[PDB]
Amino acid sequence: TEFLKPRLVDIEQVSSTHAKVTLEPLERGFGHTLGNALRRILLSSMPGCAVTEVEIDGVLHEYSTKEGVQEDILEILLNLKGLAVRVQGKDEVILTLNKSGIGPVTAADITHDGDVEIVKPQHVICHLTDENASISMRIKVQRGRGYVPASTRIHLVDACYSPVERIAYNVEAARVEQRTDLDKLVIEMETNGTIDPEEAIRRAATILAEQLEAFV
Amino acid sequence: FLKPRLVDIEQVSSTHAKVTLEPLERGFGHTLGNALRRILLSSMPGCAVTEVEIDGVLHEYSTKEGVQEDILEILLNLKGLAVRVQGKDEVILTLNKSGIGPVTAADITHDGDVEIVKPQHVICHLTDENASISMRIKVQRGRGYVPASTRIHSEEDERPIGRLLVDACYSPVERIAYNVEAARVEQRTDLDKLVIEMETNGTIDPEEAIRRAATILAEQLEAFPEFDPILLRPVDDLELTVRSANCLKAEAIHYIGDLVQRTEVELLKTPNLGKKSLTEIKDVLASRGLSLGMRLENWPPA
Amino acid sequence: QDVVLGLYYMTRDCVNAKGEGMVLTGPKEAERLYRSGLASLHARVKVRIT
Amino acid sequence: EIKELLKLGDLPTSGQIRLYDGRTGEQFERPVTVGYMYMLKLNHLVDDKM
Amino acid sequence: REEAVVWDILDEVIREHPVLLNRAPTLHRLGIQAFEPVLIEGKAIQLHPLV
Repeated sequence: TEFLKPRLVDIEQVSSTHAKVTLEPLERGFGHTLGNALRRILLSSMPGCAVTEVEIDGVLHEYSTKEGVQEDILEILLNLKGLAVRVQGKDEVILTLNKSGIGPVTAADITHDGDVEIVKPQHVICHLTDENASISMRIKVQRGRGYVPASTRIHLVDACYSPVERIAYNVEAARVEQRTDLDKLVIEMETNGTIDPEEAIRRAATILAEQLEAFV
Repeated sequence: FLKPRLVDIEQVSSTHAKVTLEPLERGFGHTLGNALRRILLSSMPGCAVTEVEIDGVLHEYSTKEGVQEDILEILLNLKGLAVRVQGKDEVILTLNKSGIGPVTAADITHDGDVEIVKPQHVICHLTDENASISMRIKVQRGRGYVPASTRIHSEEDERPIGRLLVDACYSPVERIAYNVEAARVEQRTDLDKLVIEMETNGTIDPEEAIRRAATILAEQLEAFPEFDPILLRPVDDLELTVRSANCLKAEAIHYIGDLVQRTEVELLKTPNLGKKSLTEIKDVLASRGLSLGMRLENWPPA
Repeated sequence: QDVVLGLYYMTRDCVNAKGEGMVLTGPKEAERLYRSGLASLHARVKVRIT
Repeated sequence: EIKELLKLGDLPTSGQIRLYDGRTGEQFERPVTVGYMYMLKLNHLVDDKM
Repeated sequence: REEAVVWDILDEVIREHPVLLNRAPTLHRLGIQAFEPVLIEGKAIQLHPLV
């Protein structure tokens, strides 16, 4: 009463931050359990650090207007949420936005630290309008083993930890020789660019394997 | 990154039990739980009865004199018989009984690996004083649902027409349900519990099932033209006499290719082949455009 | 029929729900908010779209 | 009388309960009607018609 | 004999070869529509919902 392992595996990836991997032969009903358990883990639980909270230099609140920037503070906060941060052994690091001028503040306009790595220099934080337009602020990162929104911090920025932006699994019929119907499991993911989707899947399901380490 | 493990396993009955898992992180009770439910329901070892040869019965659509049950009913009853074996993948049992009264599952002869979980289980009743039924109940082990209809492809002489094939019900699991309640361990922010309450026929232990389930689940993570076709036909396709076939097989001649290489000399030197047999072989070979002493040079390719 | 009831139940709003009034960078994390059970499928929300 | 016989059965008046997808394990939004319907198999069986 | 190979051969001949589907009360020309065959285990014809 031996079992079935998948023998045709192909990863067709678009660009870099996006990937569509497919697995041909899966026993009946294994495609849904695999696809789903991995989707749940991928989305709801993943290591990563982005932005938890950022202090406001001009005002004390998320609702206000900065001299030199037409973007609302919340808007800039969303932009900050879209910032890719990969840190080293340092658990919580803080950066600074020191810059001024007649043009937009990019992710390359942030302060460079030792353990901090920003994957996207073209990333837009906010614009800078005419003249000097005084602007600079301190940005604090944090870790999570899942997705924790700003409202969830009860005792503000939405903290997007899991690198996954989008996860979907499509299960279709798999034909192998004289075996009637099998599952074909297609996992399609989009990430924030910090960790590539390929390894991301591995480490994701690896958490699953760690969870089962006390049974098999 | 705390990994879960098991805790008290509460057996409320021979039928079903509730297995529990303590150290579960945020939301993992569901992710682990449902996935565990899936494998639990789907893939599990089972021993369900397959083949049954009864006394005077040619087909499942007859009625045996002395039993109020139709034969098909008796097969359907047998399919619901729960047994567990240890060292044997397939065992055959023998059922025997007579006189007026119900024939239960405890009326079978007990074997080494045979364990009857429901001795009270009713196979069929007996209506007359002198009326007796004997049967061979061939019980093999497998996974999933294997109907009787797909069972015949291989075929290979199931000729004992008295043998009625029955649909394979292989699976210990009846009902599986998983509930996550918040589980407070002494010191920890917030953790969850996993109460998997399962239903079985008693033929599988809860710890065993819960073990193999996650065993398989993790196990999936392991990845994330010349010559005549007629020369390779078995000698039985020549449709020789039983004697000639057995003699040839005894001389290491299992296929037509092996036979056409041999000469009359060599065949007559065998301990069991007379002139009649050789005449027969030459006749059947000539009838299909073949003969003895045929050379094909290159025996065999792969 | 089924499909249009699907898009109807999807695209629709109630008065109050999970994540009511919050803001998100785009559809990606909108769906990411929904699938994690944090945000209700139908809730009044401002999002940046292109 | 039906609801009154549902009370005696420990089951809700609505006749609707919570159901969970056997795939994702997650709950279905809104209660669904579950019950016991008597269903017949007419003889149009496909292996005849085909 | 339905030898195991022939199935694969069938998969070859089916690929780019369309088939015609038709229903009983044919009125407008859409009453008959061509599709691309997908091999199915069963005796029933699977028809796209939008059609």
